[PDB]
Amino acid sequence: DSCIQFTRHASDVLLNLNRLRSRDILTDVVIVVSREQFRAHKTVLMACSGLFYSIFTDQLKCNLSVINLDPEINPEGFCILLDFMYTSRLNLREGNIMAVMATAMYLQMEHVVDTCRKFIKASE
Amino acid sequence: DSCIQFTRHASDVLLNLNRLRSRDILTDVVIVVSREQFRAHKTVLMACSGLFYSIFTDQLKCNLSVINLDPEINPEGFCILLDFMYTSRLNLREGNIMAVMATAMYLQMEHVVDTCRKFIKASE
Amino acid sequence: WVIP
Amino acid sequence: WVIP
Ligand SMILES: N#Cc1c(Cl)ncnc1Nc1ccc2c(c1)CC(=O)N2
Ligand SMILES: N#Cc1c(Cl)ncnc1Nc1ccc2c(c1)CC(=O)N2
Ligand SMILES: [Cl-]
Ligand SMILES: [Cl-]
Ligand SMILES: [Cl-]
Ligand SMILES: [Cl-]
Repeated sequence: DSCIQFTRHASDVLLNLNRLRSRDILTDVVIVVSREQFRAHKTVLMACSGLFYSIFTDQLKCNLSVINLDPEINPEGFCILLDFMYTSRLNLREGNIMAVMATAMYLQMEHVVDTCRKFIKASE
Repeated sequence: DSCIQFTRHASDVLLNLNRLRSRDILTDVVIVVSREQFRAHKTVLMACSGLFYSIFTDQLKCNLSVINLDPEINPEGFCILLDFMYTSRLNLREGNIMAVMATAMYLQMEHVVDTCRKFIKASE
Repeated sequence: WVIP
Repeated sequence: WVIP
């Protein structure tokens, strides 16, 4: 086509989706990770995670308002990844890298798994 | 913070939101523009448009599944802008620029209004 | 705005 | 991945 493109559009959309999340506006699911709960938008979760894409395209699970993650999933690891989904920013630290990588593998977030593997290999 | 950032994340999220829209997955509103209907995600509309941000933060309108636009709004103009919202690509042409600009003014999409004004000024 |  |  003969379209023009607004460079910052995708980033501005994501910034606004994060603002809606912070104000709990039109959030439609709560992700339970052991004793912790995280409110989010199903569409954003599906757009970032192979696991959520599978869950919310399921004819029964698409209608659930609560999703319980595997008890082995670390809440801080999940929190860091949920923040990444809404911002493109990953708070990767020596103290959380193992939990972040395990959570990214479970959530099926290949690019996060890739940078975790690379950061781990550099430290060995 | 000490975060790392994935450059393509925002663009990949938007590409997936557009794929969900094309397959009518978790779309939660229909925008009626005279004889035409457009299915979309309320969160994406709010993230792109001052008008939709106002509508869906309203305590009564947030729950509506159908929104009827002003009868002066051109469906093709709306279609071009809805595509822009989900892709960052604006199909701006001599034959549609007036309708696109009027629709962008109504929807409160300042960056689109700005490029339309500039393209119009260049042709006079 | 750019030519993509 | 980059340093933002
Ligand atoms: N929503 C949506 C969606 C669609 Cl529509 N099409 C294709 N992928 C989608 N999302 C999704 C699927 C697999 C993975 C990711 C996202 C990130 C990753 O590492 N794996
Ligand atoms: N959703 C959301 C949203 C939030 Cl949370 N905060 C601030 N603006 C939001 N969206 C929004 C408001 C005004 C305009 C646009 C988008 C594009 C434009 O030209 N004007
Ligand atoms: Cl439920
Ligand atoms: Cl990823
Ligand atoms: Cl309704
Ligand atoms: Cl805009």
